[PDB]
Parts: sequence; structure tokens; C-alpha cells
Amino acid sequence: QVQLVQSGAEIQKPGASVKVSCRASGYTYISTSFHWVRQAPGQGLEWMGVIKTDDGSTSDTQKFQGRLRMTWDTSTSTVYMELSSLRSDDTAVYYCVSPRLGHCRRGRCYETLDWGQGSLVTVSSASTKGPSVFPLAPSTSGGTAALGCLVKDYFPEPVTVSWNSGALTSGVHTFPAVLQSSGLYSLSSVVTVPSSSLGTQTYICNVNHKPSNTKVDKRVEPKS
Amino acid sequence: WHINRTALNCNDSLHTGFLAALFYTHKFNASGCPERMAHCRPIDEFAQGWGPITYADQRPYCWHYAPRQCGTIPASQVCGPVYCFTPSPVVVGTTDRFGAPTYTWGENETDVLILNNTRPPQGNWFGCTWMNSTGFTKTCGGPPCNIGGVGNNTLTCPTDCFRKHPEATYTKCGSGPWLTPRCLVDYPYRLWHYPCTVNFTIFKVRMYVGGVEHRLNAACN
Amino acid sequence: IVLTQSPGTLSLSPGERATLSCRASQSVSSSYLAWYQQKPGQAPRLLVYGASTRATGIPDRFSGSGSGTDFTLTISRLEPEDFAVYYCHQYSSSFWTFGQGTKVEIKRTVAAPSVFIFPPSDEQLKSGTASVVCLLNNFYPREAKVQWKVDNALQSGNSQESVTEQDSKDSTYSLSSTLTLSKADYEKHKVYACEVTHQGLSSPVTKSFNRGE
Ligand SMILES: *[C@@H]1O[C@H](CO)[C@@H](O[C@@H]2O[C@H](CO)[C@@H](O[C@@H]3O[C@H](CO[C@H]4O[C@H](CO)[C@@H](O)[C@H](O)[C@@H]4O)[C@@H](O)[C@H](O[C@H]4O[C@H](CO)[C@@H](O)[C@H](O)[C@@H]4O)[C@@H]3O)[C@H](O)[C@H]2NC(C)=O)[C@H](O)[C@H]1NC(C)=O
Ligand SMILES: *[C@@H]1O[C@H](CO)[C@@H](O[C@@H]2O[C@H](CO)[C@@H](O)[C@H](O)[C@H]2NC(C)=O)[C@H](O)[C@H]1NC(C)=O
Ligand SMILES: *[C@@H]1O[C@H](CO)[C@@H](O[C@@H]2O[C@H](CO)[C@@H](O)[C@H](O)[C@H]2NC(C)=O)[C@H](O)[C@H]1NC(C)=O
Ligand SMILES: *[C@@H]1O[C@H](CO)[C@@H](O[C@@H]2O[C@H](CO)[C@@H](O)[C@H](O)[C@H]2NC(C)=O)[C@H](O)[C@H]1NC(C)=O
Ligand SMILES: *[C@@H]1O[C@H](CO)[C@@H](O)[C@H](O)[C@H]1NC(C)=O
Ligand SMILES: *[C@@H]1O[C@H](CO)[C@@H](O)[C@H](O)[C@H]1NC(C)=O
Repeated sequence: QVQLVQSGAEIQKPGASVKVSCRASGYTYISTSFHWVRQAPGQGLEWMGVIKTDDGSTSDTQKFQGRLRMTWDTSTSTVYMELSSLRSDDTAVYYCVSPRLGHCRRGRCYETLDWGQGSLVTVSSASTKGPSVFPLAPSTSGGTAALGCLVKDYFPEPVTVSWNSGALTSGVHTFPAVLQSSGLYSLSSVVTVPSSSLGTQTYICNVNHKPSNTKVDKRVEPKS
Repeated sequence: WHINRTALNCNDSLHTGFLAALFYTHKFNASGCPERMAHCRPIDEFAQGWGPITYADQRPYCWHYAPRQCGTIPASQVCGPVYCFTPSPVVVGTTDRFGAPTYTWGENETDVLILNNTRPPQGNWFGCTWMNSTGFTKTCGGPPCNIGGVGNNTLTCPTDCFRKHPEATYTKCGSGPWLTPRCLVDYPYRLWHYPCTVNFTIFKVRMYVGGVEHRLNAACN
Repeated sequence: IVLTQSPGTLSLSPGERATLSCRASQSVSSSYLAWYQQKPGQAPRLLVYGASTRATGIPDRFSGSGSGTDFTLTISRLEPEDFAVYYCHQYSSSFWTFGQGTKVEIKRTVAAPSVFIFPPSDEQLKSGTASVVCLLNNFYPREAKVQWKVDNALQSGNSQESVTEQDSKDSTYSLSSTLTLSKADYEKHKVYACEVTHQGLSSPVTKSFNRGE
């Protein structure tokens, strides 16, 4: 059963190169074409190029001329995409795509498309750095209060945030991180709670940033 | 034209790629073939037979696969050409249920492949082979022979099994393209229907059936 | 071959029928038009290929049609799992191109944000930086405008914001906005205010605090 198995996530500095791989598996007859398409954060899909395994023939777009190199290793049925002279806006998920005949009807057959699961390439000058965690202190009486945690200045994505070791999930909003002009990410996590719980219920935000081995259990209390 | 009489109801719902070989063939992944072929036993492992021969479950890539007699099959279940073996290879195309040839690629629900077989010389062919809609090889023919013998390794013979019963020749027992346990008829779609025979060697052979001479190519292992 | 999808956003309820269009600049054979579903953070999932052929495993409620320069994807009865982004894709010419996406979101009644402002922590102030955070909680529709004011001067270029995906229980959105200042600049001013404009508010709502109180 066809499965296109791509290599894992990668982080590279600007000016460097990355080599993404895509291994064909489960074919009874191996496809002859592999395309690469990429998707930048929050953007649409963009075709990069195609390699024909029979010829080694490659066709690319002129937006990537000089920097893109596609190769095929016939012994491992693995196609490679190499993108050189990386720029920050090369940050994207890169997909290998391979057409395959899906059905026939009335003397003509029609191609479908098998997609790899994608490889995230992140291009940045930043170094690994754990976050600083700061309270967003609750500011009613029979109303609802908001309180939260500001998880600031870390690299790379992701961090995980839970509240009260996972016992508090309802009304929690953990926002997508934003990348700051420093090259470091920043995120907030908030929760709404009954005002009459302030000063009685303990609230702790558990922040985990595995790439720097940073765990922080930040107690969030009403300000004095 | 006559290519329009091919039933082309193909749907690669299992994601194998098998429809490629109908065109840009030469991409077969033979990695699983040793496991599949290990289920086929050489004739020497079957019990010797004797006594009068009478007429009688899967893996159609084993020579000793015992098929059912050919009948009429709906064209909706066929993908690609149907070959029958006289033993010379001949193509059977779509008709209606009454036998008039039809030219709509087997898309009509009344379209059928009338494969009903009677062994030559009084009949039409020994057996047939085709591909079903999702890429599985199907075969029919014979019916194959009960040659007697005792034990659990008893042989229902669908080919020339002279070594196990003197009268179990191909004219008596042939049930498809297997001429012997080691040889099958070569034809344009042999590699699609029998992909694990890819490295078989091709020999010019002659077979006589009721005194009619057949010059054909055989693929042997 | 440019592919133009319409509309950009479809606001429907579960059980309603969705119709998504794709219009090409030149003509493409039906043969090579594909539609995908994509959910946040996951890879595109192929729904239909050859314009009108449902991919195996795809539920019956999805169907494609059209030819030439105009193509349509229909979901007969929307299910909760169907609210996502949808892309068309032409692959007839080796230089593939894609539509820009149609987001299918859940329709619900207008809901005004609850607004909260958070001063920088004293812990952060020691580090020499002040982040002021404005939270807009559980609103619909997604369009909202957040404006920062510092001593009544409207700020620009010094804030960043992010928005959650539509909530799976109440179909609302939430938004977070951070105003970032050096400590020196933060102490040059007194009144910090977040001003929020949204269709459910008859007039803009302001939350503020005075630094040091
Ligand atoms: C290539 O081959 C694949 C594999 O067969 C085809 O995909 C199938 O397409 C059929 C027809 O569209 C699908 O059948 C439909 O299934 C529905 C529910 O199926 C699920 O649920 C049942 C239990 O209810 C399970 O047994 C089953 O496994 C499924 O998980 C039914 O609701 C449908 O009935 C409706 O449509 C039919 C057909 O018109 C009408 O008779 C009814 O009145 C009703 O409206 C229907 O039976 C099937 O599920 C598909 N399977 C898969 C895996 O995709 C491809 O269509 C085919 N492609 C080509 C190009 O030929
Ligand atoms: C060639 O065929 C082999 C055997 O069918 C494939 O190997 C299997 O691949 C599937 C899916 O990745 C695995 O779940 C099985 O465990 C594999 N079995 C073996 C024997 O390794 C192989 O992927 C095929 N090669 C290509 C290029 O598609
Ligand atoms: C060819 O073989 C088919 C069997 O596949 C014969 O058709 C069957 O005939 C029997 C007995 O008369 C009936 O009970 C079945 O209902 C028939 N089934 C089908 C598929 O039609 C058929 O008679 C044989 N000959 C021809 C010319 O088709
Ligand atoms: C093509 O042939 C395969 C193999 O015979 C069929 O798959 C089997 O279908 C039967 C129903 O009679 C099931 O009981 C088996 O479990 C299936 N086996 C396998 C290996 O999948 C398949 O149905 C045929 N396809 C068509 C469309 O005719
Ligand atoms: C045929 O021979 C080739 C030689 O490399 C081998 O790789 C392949 O697996 C063989 N195929 C089979 C099914 O024996
Ligand atoms: C389908 O077959 C029937 C029976 O022969 C025939 O009368 C009808 O015209 C055919 N329809 C098509 C579309 O070929």
C-alpha cells in the first residue's frame, strides 16, 4: 500500500543547505515521477520541481534556479531535494508528491496523487534558548476573571503549556506563538475562572520546552 | 475497433500502482516474490498417483493451483485483456450475454466475458487468465485431474504431471497456461498476470494437441 | 494557469450544503483537477482527482464537477469534521499550480469579546522589558480590531497578535495582542489602553490601567 516516507524536521542557519528525502514504500510498481511542493506558515501551496526517475531528468521553476537540486537513489527508492543558500523565507513544510494511475474508464486512465507526510524546514540564525515565563496576574466578585502566562523569548518551536498539571483544560486558550524581530518566539496562555476563586484556588502554568530541557511551574497569583 | 472490446474496469483501490504496467511497464517490485513463491511446492513433494483419472484454495502463481472450469464472467470485474490458452495464447473480448461482440470497453452492465471452456481438440481452450478490477490475477480452466494416490500431499493435476501419473499429460490435464510445473505459455501480458516469473527463460517449444502442432514460446524456471 | 477560488470564507452550519468554486485563467482538462482538505498543522488530504473522482476512503458527501475553466466542489451535508481549508490543484502541465484556499468555518450568532488587559510583571520589568497584553475572549465573527493607546496616543509597529482556531465547543475565536516596550519607554508614560472594535459591540470597548497603581 503506497506510502511516501519523508525525513524529519530540520533547522538550518541562513546561507546553509538542507537535504530532504522521501522514501517510496509499499509499491508493487514504483512511480516514475516525484514532485516537490512547499507550504510556508499560513500560506498556500507552491510547486518547486519534478524529477523523472527513468531519465534523472529534472525540471524546476526559475524561482529556485541554482539553489534546488533533485536526485534519485534507485537502490533505496529514495528521492532527495537539496535546497542551497537558504533564506529565512525558505521556512516551510516541503512535500514530495507522486502521481499514480487510480482508475480507467472508456479506454483512458486517470492519475491520482500520493502525498508524503511533509518535512518542516526552519531557517533561522537563532540558537536554542529556553523561555522566560511571566505571570499575567488576574486584575469582580460574582464575575469571571482571566489570568495567564507569558512564555517569552524561546527558540525553536514548540513549547507545551498546561494548567494545574492538566486538571484545568476548559476555558484555556494557548495562542499560536509569534516570531519577534529578535528571531525568538513568544506565546501566551490564558484561562478564565470564577472571580470568587482568586486567592483560594491555586493556579499553576506548566511550561515545557523540550529542545532546551526547560520546565517551569509558574504560580499565577493576584497582584498585591 | 477491436481494442474497444477489452474490459477496462480498473480501480487501484489498494494503492499498489498495478495499472502502470498496462503502459509504462518495467517497474515491478519483486521484493515480496520469495515469500509468495515459497508457498508453491515442487512436483516431487506430491504423492504418486495411479488408477483411472477423473475430473475434480488460491495462489494462481503456483503451477499446481487447481482452477474451476471457465464460465461467463461480468465485464465489470475485469481489468485488461483476457488471455486463453489453446495452448497458443488467444485474446477473448467482451460480448453481450448472447455472444454478440460489444465495443464499449466493458462499461455496460450487460457486457460479459464468455470463457466457457472445453479442452481441445473438441473444444476451444484449456484455460484463461485475466486481471480483476483491483489488481488480483484470476484464472480458470480444465477442470483439473484427480490422479489418485494416498496421503495429505495428494495432487490435483492442472498441467502435465507425467511423473506422478503416466496419463496426466497436458492434453489430458492442462487447465491454463502452465504447460508443465516449470513452464508457462509466454504472451504479451504474462509479466502483468504472473509478475514473479520475470526472470524465467524463454524457449521456443512445440506442443501437439489432437495432431495439431502448436509453435509457441514458453517461459521456464 | 492561475487558479482563483471563491469565496475566501464560507460560514455554514453543520448539515448545510457547501459549494466551493475554482476558476482557471486558461482551460485545463477535467483529467487533472484535484481538491484537497487541510486542517491546521496537518498535511493536505486528497479528496477528489480527475475533477470528479472521489479518492478511495473519502466519504460520499464530497463530490467534484466541472470542466474547462470552471470547477466545483460540493459537500452535500456538512459534518463537524468538514470545517477546514480547501484547495484546488491543476496538474495537467507539469508546472503545477494551486488555488489560494477556501476556509469553511462554522456559522453562529454574533458574540462580543470579553476584554482584559494585563500590565507587565515586576519580574519582567527587572529584565529591562515591558510586555503589555490585551486579551479578547470568545468572540464571533473573527474580524476584530485591537488598537493600543499610550497616554491617548495610538500606537503602531510595536504590537503583535495571534488568534486561536475556531473553538470546537462554542465556535468562537479568541485573540491575544502584546505591546512590547523597553523599560525606559514604559516608564515615560502613565495610561496604557487597549481599544477593541467588534461587530457585537455597539461602540468600541476600552480597557486601561495607570502604570504603578
Ligand atoms: C474504487 O473502489 C473503491 C472501493 O470500493 C470505491 O469506493 C467506494 O465507493 C462506494 C460507492 O460510492 C462507497 O459505498 C458507499 O458507502 C456508504 C457507507 O459506507 C461506509 O459505511 C458502511 C456502513 O454503513 C460500511 O460497511 C463501509 O465500509 C463504509 O465505511 C453508504 O452510505 C453508501 O450508500 C449510498 O450510496 C450508494 C451508492 O450510490 C446507494 O446505493 C445508497 O442508496 C446510498 O445513497 C455507499 O454504499 C464505498 O464506501 C467506497 N469505499 C471506499 C473505501 O472509498 C471507489 O468509488 C472506486 N473508485 C472508482 C474510480 O471507481
Ligand atoms: C517493495 O515491496 C516490499 C514488499 O512488499 C515492500 O516492503 C513492505 O513495505 C510496507 C510499507 O512500507 C511495510 O509495512 C512492510 O513491512 C514491508 N515489508 C518488507 C518485506 O519490507 C517495499 O516497501 C516495496 N518497495 C517499494 C520501493 O515500494
Ligand atoms: C457458460 O457458463 C455459464 C456459467 O458461468 C452458463 O450459465 C449458467 O447456466 C446454468 C445452467 O443452465 C444456470 O443455472 C446459471 O444460472 C447460468 N449462469 C449464468 C452466468 O448465466 C452458460 O449456460 C454457459 N454458456 C454460455 C453460452 O454462456
Ligand atoms: C479481486 O480479487 C480479490 C481476490 O479474490 C477479491 O478480494 C477478495 O474478495 C472476497 C469476496 O469474494 C473476500 O471474501 C476476500 O476476503 C477478498 N480477499 C482479498 C485478498 O482482498 C476482490 O474482491 C476482487 N475485486 C473485485 C472488485 O472483483
Ligand atoms: C530478477 O533478477 C534481478 C537481478 O538483479 C533481481 O534483482 C530480481 O529480484 C529478480 N526477480 C525475481 C522475482 O526473481
Ligand atoms: C447496454 O446493453 C444493452 C443490451 O445489449 C443494450 O441494449 C444497450 O444499448 C447497451 N447500452 C449501452 C450504453 O451500450
